[PDB]
Amino acid sequence: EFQRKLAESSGDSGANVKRLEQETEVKIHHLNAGAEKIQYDVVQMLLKHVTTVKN
Amino acid sequence: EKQVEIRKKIEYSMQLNASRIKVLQAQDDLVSNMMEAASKEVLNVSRDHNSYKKLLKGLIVQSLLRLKEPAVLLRCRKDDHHLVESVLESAKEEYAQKLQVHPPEIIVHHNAHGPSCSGGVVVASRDGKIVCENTLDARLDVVFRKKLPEIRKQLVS
Amino acid sequence: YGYVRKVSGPVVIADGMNGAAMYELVRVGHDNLIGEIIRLEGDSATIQVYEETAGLMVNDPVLRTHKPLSVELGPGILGNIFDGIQRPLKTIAIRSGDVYIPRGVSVPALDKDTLWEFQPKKIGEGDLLTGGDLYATVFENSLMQHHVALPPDAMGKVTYVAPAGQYSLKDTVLELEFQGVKKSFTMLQAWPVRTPRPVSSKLAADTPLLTGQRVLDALFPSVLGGTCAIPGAFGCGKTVISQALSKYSNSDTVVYVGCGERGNEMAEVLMDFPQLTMTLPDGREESVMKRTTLVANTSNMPVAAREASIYTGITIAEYFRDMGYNVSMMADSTSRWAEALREISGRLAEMPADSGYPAYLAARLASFYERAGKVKCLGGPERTGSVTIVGAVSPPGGDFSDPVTSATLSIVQVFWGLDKKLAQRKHFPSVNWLISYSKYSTALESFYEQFDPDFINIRTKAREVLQREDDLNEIVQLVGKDALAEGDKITLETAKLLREDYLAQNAFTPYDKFCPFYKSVWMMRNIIHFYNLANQAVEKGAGMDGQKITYTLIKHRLGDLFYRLVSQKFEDPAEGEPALVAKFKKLHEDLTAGFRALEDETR
Amino acid sequence: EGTLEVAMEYRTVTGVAGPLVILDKVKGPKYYEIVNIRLGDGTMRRGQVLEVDGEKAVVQVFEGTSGIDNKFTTVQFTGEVLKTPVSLDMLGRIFNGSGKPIDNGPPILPEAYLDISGSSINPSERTYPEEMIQTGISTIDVMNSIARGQKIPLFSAAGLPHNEIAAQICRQAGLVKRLEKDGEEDNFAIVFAAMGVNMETAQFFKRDFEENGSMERVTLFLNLANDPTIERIITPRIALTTAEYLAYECGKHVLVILTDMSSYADALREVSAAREEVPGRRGYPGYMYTDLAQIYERAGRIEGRKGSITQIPILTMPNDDITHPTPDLTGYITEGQIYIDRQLQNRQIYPPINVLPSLSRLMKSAIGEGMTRRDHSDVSNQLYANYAIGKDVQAMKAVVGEEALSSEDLLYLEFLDKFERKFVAQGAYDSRNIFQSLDLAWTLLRIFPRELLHRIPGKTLDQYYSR
Repeated sequence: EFQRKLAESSGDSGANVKRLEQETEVKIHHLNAGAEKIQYDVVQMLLKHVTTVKN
Repeated sequence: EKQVEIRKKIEYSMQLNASRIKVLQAQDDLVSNMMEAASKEVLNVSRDHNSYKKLLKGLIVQSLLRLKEPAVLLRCRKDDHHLVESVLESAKEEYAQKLQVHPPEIIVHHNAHGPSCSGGVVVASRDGKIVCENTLDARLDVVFRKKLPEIRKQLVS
Repeated sequence: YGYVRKVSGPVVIADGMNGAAMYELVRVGHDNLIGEIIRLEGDSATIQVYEETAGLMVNDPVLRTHKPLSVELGPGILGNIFDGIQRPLKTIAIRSGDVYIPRGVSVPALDKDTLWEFQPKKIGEGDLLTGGDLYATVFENSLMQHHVALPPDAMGKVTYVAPAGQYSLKDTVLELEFQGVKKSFTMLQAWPVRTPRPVSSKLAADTPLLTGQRVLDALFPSVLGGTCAIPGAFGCGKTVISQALSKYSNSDTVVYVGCGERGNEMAEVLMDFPQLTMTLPDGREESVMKRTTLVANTSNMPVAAREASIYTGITIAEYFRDMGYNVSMMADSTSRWAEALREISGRLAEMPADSGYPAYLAARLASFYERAGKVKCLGGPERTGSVTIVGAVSPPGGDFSDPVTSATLSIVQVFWGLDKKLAQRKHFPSVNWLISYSKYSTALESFYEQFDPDFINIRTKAREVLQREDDLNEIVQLVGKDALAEGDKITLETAKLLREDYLAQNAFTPYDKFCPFYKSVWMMRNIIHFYNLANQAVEKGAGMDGQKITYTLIKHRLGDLFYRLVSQKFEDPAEGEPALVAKFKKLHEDLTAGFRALEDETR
Repeated sequence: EGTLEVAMEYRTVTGVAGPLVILDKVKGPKYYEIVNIRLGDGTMRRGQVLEVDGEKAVVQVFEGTSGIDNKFTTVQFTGEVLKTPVSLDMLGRIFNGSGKPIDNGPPILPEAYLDISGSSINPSERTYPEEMIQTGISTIDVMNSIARGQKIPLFSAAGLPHNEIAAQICRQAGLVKRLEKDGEEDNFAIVFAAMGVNMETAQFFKRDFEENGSMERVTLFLNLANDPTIERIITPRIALTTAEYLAYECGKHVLVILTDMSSYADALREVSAAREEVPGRRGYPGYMYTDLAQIYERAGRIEGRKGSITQIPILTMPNDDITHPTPDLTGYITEGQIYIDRQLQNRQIYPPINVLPSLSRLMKSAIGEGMTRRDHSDVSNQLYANYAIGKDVQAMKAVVGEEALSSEDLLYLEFLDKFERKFVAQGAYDSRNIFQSLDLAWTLLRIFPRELLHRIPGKTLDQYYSR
């Protein structure tokens, strides 16, 4: 029973590690896509704030 | 067996922490890419030669009004030094118009290298005790710091 | 007008003041923080800021106001919660959706747009009126009418009085002409927080407080308009005594000004008192929020606000006493107030005194307490009202040598000294009957005589019994009860019965939630009669033994009376006085049957 | 809002004494403006403006003052108060004293900057602590209980296992309502702030939190003893600001463990002494009460939000007393006091909690028939009375001899023995259900006859005296 339990635990740990890796890859892809989408607008806003002086 | 399963749970938690730390580090890396792109755009802004002079005049006016000192000593890059030398007394006239004060006796020499400057002026006061760093690279990283929460709010997905 | 120079903590030195008088409130900075002057050195004047000072500049403008610290009075002052500087807290929470209190909020102390009903008191045109005369009555809420009086510094002939109807504080309800010039009056009345309200003459109090708790109302009484001091204890004290004085007291209204205390406790009080359906009227269950008022200022509140809170609380007491009600103000503060004085005095670089407290602590505490006392009011009609100050002292962890404690006891007339040892033993009313005292025991002679012409003697006997027991406790701690004689044994039995029956009270049950004076005096008379009869019996010595043998005889063959005596505390007050009085008279008759039936067969 | 201004940079450091640099010839100096100091070597420290006077301004430095020179030391006025960045990612990370991450990870990406010493809560918007949290320790559960939004400081002395019991509470804290309570929002999201802690204690807490599987939940701000002293006067404020953002603006129940508040009183003493201010008791600053109120009164449930903040600031008496100014003021402000006694430790009981000095003001609210057994208050009030009277009896028997004691005296002594041994003691990893704790308490009580149980009412006696 103990050997079966440890084998099942190792399999579950491997499955959880694979799921975590897949979720991490998905998250990185989403963040990269959002950054690529919004980068130009962000830089434009930043430059607009930098390149203005009052009085 | 109990401590084996406890150690397995601890290892799973550590793996989860590692994954979330990797995600957070990638987020910070994207933020760094944003900052690099903003720096590149700021450097590109220096290519202008007509509105650039107006921006330099505005910057020097703002700095001189913030110091409100009798004798500043402005420092500008060797590149575009001609623009500062041209604007010259226009800033003094604007400052004297701002309040009923005699025109400052500005002095303009040593200049920091272009990439270090990337536009903007450093004004300071006599003996260099009080320093105002209005460089473009100095205006950035302050706008960035202030607008960072807005950046995260923009990075919904 | 003026500009800031120095900003250290809550102490701000602003130059350019010149003609800025002491305590003349000034407004600091763009955020417009309130603030009072504390010192002058020439063109500059020290200011206390009553608020967080973070973010003040140099040359940030400071505006003078020429007015000392003033609280706005009038209708609606009852049943509200005010900050130390008298800001309506609920108004701030509703008007601004933010749950926080924003820095430098400017809200009127009283709403200036609510419609109030006006009932003039038959004042005719061309009549003569004077300071404090009561020209109109306004029903702020049911079961609590609010009389409207002219300010003490006002007089003149009544050229115009507004008719009855709905009015708002922005309207002029009355006009007066005096010394060739006319003045107007609205339903508002601003008054400096110090400089107590004028009184025609003070008076010597005769009515007792008759609070709910049996120990306070019987052993160590306080008079209406009196002066008390409890050591601000928790579980007991600041909670049970506060509840008794608020919902189970004969004072016509309550003013809770406890500042410098825990926020959770303040929230609990402010959430429990809204329901608080005390039967203040004869047959009505109106909530006491139509009767009380909070001036809560938590511990995290600015240090300079403690004195302002205390003085606004006592000023509000004065407005009500002037109308005629017998207000009773309870201050959970004065333990944090001494700390506030130490903070400001040290920051102002004042030279400290004994134990580091400012030398003028006694003067401030006197100027606060001496505003108590029942007072014959100003103006017409003739009237009378009182203010009670049941303050707080350091908890029973420090001896009376504490400067705040010594200063209070040098002025306070009644000391309800709670002992921490009783709190450990879970005796919940927790008043130590050896160290407490009440200097009002002489003025209450008339009331005690008229209520029951034999209560003074039984009270003195109870005091003697308690003192004798406390005296021989040391001897028992050495030798033990082996040498105790009949008299000593019966004295200790009666003392134990008095301690556990009379001096205790649960207050969380109808048995001890509120003990009327008749029930308490009947318990005292029953216990003292039992003690006297038992002592006489053991002194008789019949049957050749008497003495402790007779004591065991009455504790065994007559112990049902003892059990009924120790259970007499459970007589439900809801049954009414004609029932409880009959029950106690029957118990007294049965007790008289004992010690005579016990003497029938000569023990 | 329209246009910005880059922060001024000065060099007029005319005075450096202890942790204070005294600038001069400055203009427009804000109060509590956070400054950035760049030394001659190029390292950057961060400081705060304690006082502004005329053109001068006195600046304390967090990272110490080991390199400032009147010539080269540049100081820059950011023109704003401290603003710790906060985000939901701040969970499950460990930080330095001033908020710099030490988990080898990236700096926090902020959702917003919230100024330290957050906005005061109008008392008309607070609510009394309603629900009770199960502390696991039986002595706390039966007497001196803890309700959500409470401020219970554990009073301890040097050497006692206050850190161990704090860790036990962190591992065991949970809801009690009808024994019913995923609960991710119900997860207490502990925020641990350590000031002036021996590195062994920090390692212990780190390992305990990692082992208990809470590493994805807890958050650690550490100010070790070797770390600069001044950061100890900012770390708890940072922790409380983070807790406020995690609870009120995010709807998570939050628990806070401030460690060694005496190590904060020491920082207050150092700062006050360095400024030549008027001292108070034992030389502590006269405004220590105000600072302690500011650091404690930032916990409690709020009506408009589903969150809550419940803090357990542990405290170390200097010479194992209470009259010392710091524990005294903490007792004045906080709504509770848990006492760990040296006598119990000398007798080798792992929880040395002396149940007699203990107190919780909000105890009467957490308990009740709606969430606890109806006899809870009676049971507690009787055990307390019997323990107190039995202690008096034991003191008397210490001089009159064991023979002079009466039958009631012997009953009280046996009650004391079984109370201090079977009841107070508990496993370092074993909890006790509140009903199980009440059952144990009833077993302890039933030693005495029904007559001696004066506090317990007969109605509760009938349902419980036999069981």
